[PDB]
Amino acid sequence: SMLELPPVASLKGKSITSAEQFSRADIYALIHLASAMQRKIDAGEVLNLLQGRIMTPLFFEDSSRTFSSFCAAMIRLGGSVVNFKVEETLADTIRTLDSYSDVLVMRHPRQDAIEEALSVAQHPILNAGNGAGEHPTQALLDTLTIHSELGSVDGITIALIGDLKMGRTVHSLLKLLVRNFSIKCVFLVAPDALQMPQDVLEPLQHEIATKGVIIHRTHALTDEVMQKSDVLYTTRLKADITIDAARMRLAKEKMIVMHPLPRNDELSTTVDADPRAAYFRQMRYGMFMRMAILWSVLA
Amino acid sequence: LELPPVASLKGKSITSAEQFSRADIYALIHLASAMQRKIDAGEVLNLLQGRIMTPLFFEDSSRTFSSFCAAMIRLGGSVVNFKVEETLADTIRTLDSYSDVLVMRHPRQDAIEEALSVAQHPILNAGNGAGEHPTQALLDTLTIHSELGSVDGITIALIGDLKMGRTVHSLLKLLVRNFSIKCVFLVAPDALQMPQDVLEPLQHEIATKGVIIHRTHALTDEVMQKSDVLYTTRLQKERFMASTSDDAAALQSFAAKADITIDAARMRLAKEKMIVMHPLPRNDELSTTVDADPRAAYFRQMRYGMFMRMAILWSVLA
Amino acid sequence: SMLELPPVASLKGKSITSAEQFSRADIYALIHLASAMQRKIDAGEVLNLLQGRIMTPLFFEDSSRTFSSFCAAMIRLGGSVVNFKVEKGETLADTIRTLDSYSDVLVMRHPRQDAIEEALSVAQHPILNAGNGAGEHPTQALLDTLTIHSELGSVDGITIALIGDLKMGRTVHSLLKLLVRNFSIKCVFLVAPDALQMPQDVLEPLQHEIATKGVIIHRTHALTDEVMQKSDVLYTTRLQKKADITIDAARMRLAKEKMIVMHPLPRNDELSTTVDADPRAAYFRQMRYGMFMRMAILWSVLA
Ligand SMILES: N[C@@H](CC(=O)O)C(=O)O
Repeated sequence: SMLELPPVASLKGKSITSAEQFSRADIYALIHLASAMQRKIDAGEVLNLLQGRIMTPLFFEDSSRTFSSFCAAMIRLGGSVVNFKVEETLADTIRTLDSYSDVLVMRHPRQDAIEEALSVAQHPILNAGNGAGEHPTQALLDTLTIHSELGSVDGITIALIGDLKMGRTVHSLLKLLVRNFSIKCVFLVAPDALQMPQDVLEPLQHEIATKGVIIHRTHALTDEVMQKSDVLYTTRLKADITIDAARMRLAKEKMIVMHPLPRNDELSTTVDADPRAAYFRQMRYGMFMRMAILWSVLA
Repeated sequence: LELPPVASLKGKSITSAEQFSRADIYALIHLASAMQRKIDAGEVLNLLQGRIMTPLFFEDSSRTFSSFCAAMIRLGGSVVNFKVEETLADTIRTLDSYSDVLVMRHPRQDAIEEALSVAQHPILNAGNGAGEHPTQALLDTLTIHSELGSVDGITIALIGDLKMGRTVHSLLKLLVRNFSIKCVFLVAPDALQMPQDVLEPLQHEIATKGVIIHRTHALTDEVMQKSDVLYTTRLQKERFMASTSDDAAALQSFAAKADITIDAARMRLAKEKMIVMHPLPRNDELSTTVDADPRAAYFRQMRYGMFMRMAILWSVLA
Repeated sequence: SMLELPPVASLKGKSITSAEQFSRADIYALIHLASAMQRKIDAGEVLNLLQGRIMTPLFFEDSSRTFSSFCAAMIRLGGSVVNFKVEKGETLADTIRTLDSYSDVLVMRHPRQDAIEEALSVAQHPILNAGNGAGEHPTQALLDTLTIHSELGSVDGITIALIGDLKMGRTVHSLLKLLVRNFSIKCVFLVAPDALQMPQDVLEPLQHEIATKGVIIHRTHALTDEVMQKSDVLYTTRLQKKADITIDAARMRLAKEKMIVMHPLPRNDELSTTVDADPRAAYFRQMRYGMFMRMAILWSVLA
């Protein structure tokens, strides 16, 4: 194609650990790069941008969808993957990975493992999940999905639904959206015990007030949440937060249902055939955003 | 090119020996052989650069997935691993988001049809319970062709656990439907005999082509003297609930109710021009004493397997 | 290119099972090839030397470090890896024949010492021994020697301590053989209790080399001041899996200014993290030298 693939220069050589490290301009640059990669790959073009570069996982907890998304992205850039399964100190493991790798993709059940990893690593680390902390590449792919499906991120009303306390995806997404866009409204839908934590909401208070972002907490998918949301973004944790075909009769015509996956019965299979079910297409947007990120980091 | 893809396989899932015609089988054979000549001469092929194969192995066999991996790599393709360690449909959709071809192995026989109804890219059935193993039948037939020269006219013994042997299920279908086989010996204890749901759909073609079918429970002198191909198999213990008395009887019958071991002594009765085959892996049914015999084709079979898998992958994805 | 990256011709098509199979010339040829590989990879050059060739690991015991090192090395030569995992009653020989039907090279690690010889009797393609019980680890010995050469500038004339479980340690078995057979080693310290000492079946065959080059060998139970003061290389290993063998910042005050501490890894408390910031701590650099030595080996085997 006549499209080019300029890497996002601000990401060069950088570790990706938080949604906080991206500007609005970084995000759009990554969206447009991901979209151009999508067009080339879908036309059958073979990219050889990262020939001879190695990605290695550091997955102290398992996620085949995550791991495989990253490997596929690296491979479609012409890069290669070396496996390193854990089942020795984290520091020694990291130094070992650094001896042969160009980029590390780390997932860890401890939230602070990223900081320790960063202090010894010589190559960029991409955070693929640090306990209940963040999942910054998921936030970026989630935002690509919103943009590609609805045409706009500014002005949206989004429901964040499920285990908001322990959901690292909703943490990164709220941060990324509120910091960089003019979000109209965020419904935070969860049982009181699993509400969105204060250590996510407080740093955002200034931006929320300045931009006039409306935050409403509920413990249920009310008819209001269903009638006003452009995006229903749901996660694993009962009948009052479930999205099924019956509940979808209240939804706008123009909206999407998203879910980072895996799901349980908070997202019924009765929704899967609805055009508005975006949660499978989300994963494909995932591959392309990850391609954009990797190329930008390693260019 | 030297390597024209088999046009009828373009974009299609490979699930049963029944989907292939005689012409398809010969086109794949000649493509596999052409690939073998190029690979053995040291040529690098770049036909599937940028394409991804991924597993969907719900019973595992790093053994079988690795043979498909090697084929993909020798076509210039790439591999992404997926560990099943969530619904079957959601898993498929996940692999579909990033892959070009899925290679699926599953303990349930009906999981393939479920997969097919949600999958967007081709699925290669690498084994569905005691159902089928279609690519094994293709590579087996390539082996017969390359080693003996002709498939029509052969006398073939299918030996061992024919009840649970997905290999012999696929192979019997592929041979009877597409070739004129002289005689099939079904050599097994009664408890592990070839199932009715394989034999009955083939009854019309068996009759119409005048294929001789004989059941035995032993490698008798007649079987040893007449067979061009002795195709033997492992007892599928994984398919048997050891604790139940039915399954313990089926288990025991392999040694207790049949005389079916191939060793060097038994091979003194074989023809000069024949081959011994086994899909592998094996246990004691096929003695290591046979391995030195020039008629022992079961290692060469795996090499033919690589090239047949390359022929199939290139044809599916071209 | 035969100018920049000439393969070591002696290794063409050959399985690598023991440190004993290499000459001094082979080792320097591998060292110079490994350094040239390093220069190109570090400058960002992409190698296409082994495009279309397949390395298959066959690891009957785990080692993410040894496994990933070989995989990285194959990939950086442009080669490919088939990710076979061990874990129906299939034998070792049949597993080997299976991998052999589609591979160009096998990399085998196994808890039984004799498994390598059984594999070699059936394999048609070269097998690289990545560790055979308490026998040998020949590619570790090679990368260890590259590490010494590169860090200190010379292998001839060094004083080296081999520390830890010398009885069961496959890395120290291969290293001692490779060094004494092919270099004029000044002095070897074998630092271990008698129960875990260097085996007699490693020392006895080196008798001729020890006499002919006048190599000094002393046993100690502990890491004495003398060992610390005279050693150019301190090569340590896990004592189990730790009485008076620990290297820490305090012990290092006794070391020469110019020397290196090495460890094939993983480590327990025999090598304190307090040493990690020292310029003499070469045990992380050692792993990177490993990749490049494995590149020189793979290229030489398969060219
Ligand atoms: N490997 C073949 C035969 C066997 O396992 O015995 C199969 O997967 O069906």
